[PDB]
Amino acid sequence: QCVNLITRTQSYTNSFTRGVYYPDKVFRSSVLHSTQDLFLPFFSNVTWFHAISGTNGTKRFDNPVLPFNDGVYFASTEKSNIIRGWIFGTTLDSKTQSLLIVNNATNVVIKVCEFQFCNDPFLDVYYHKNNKSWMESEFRVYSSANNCTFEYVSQPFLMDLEGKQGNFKNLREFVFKNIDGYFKIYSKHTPINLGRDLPQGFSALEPLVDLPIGINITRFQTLLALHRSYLTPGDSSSGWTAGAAAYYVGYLQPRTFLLKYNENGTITDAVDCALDPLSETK
Amino acid sequence: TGTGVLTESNKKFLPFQQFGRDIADTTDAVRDPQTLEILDITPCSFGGV
Ligand SMILES: *[C@@H]1O[C@H](CO)[C@@H](O)[C@H](O)[C@H]1NC(C)=O
Ligand SMILES: *[C@@H]1O[C@H](CO)[C@@H](O)[C@H](O)[C@H]1NC(C)=O
Repeated sequence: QCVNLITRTQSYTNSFTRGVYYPDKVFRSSVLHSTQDLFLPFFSNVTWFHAISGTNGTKRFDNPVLPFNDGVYFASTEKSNIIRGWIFGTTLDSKTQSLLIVNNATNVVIKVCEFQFCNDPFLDVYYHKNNKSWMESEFRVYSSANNCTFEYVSQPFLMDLEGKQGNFKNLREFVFKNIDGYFKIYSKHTPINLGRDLPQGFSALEPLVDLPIGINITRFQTLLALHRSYLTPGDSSSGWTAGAAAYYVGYLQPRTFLLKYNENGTITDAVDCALDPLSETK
Repeated sequence: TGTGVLTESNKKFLPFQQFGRDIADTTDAVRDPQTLEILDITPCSFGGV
């Protein structure tokens, strides 16, 4: 059965200077190299999808599937107990290949398959005392799966910290893009202090993986997991508990940047060109 | 591919990074492909006569 559980509320914030990655797997030391590639423009709009999860009162769907456009910059503040991946596709049905990303507590599973499911993806996890480890069922949550073609497994992308400070630290800055047959996904995990949203400063996004697929994507969505205390009952309001499943979204556009590398070759700075007259001058 | 002198390097390498570079597009360093070591490519001593 298809059910919705997220109280998706769309507020607006500024993009500031977050989401610029390393253009290619090439090192440079102490150079002011300048690039031209899809990136999140500075001081842009971020649709803060502030929300409360674990709510049975939102049974009707209220979260539209966000567009993919020319690159999506993503950030979150939730552990693997809340958010567990991203969904990409063109029609998000069994007619076109759908990319489903699941981030297990011990591994990462990426599957491209003709998944048939509704517009409310979720994963309900609970360690019942009968076995202390219960496995989810694809047939229950998802309607169908046909002609699965690509499967990839790796280590956890979310080295989540149990502490609340670490819980806020988990800024999984995952730029997703499809260029030259390449689904490039970068990574970041800042130990930055807790706040409300994207703080100041800059930190480049190192390549998490470069899948050799790079197919066009139209709709992008956030796959979240049902947060539970491993002791609450099942299908009840006293089961899935309320919690803030906040996740932000950006949008990449074609843009030229002036990078700046430190001694280690990390991109320690990036500036835009078409931002302002000073940016064009620089 | 190149010709030069492979010398030990005192420069730290970011683990993500593969091979060195200089401002004038020159490969002035290279991580050893067999094991994680950084080797500076010193130009051969050619001057003139
Ligand atoms: C196999 O993949 C194709 C996509 O090229 C899809 O149209 C088809 O439904 C899948 N299944 C079978 C049995 O062909
Ligand atoms: C970066 O380089 C500086 C100086 O070369 C050094 O002090 C610092 O420890 C390096 N950082 C990393 C992460 O390698």
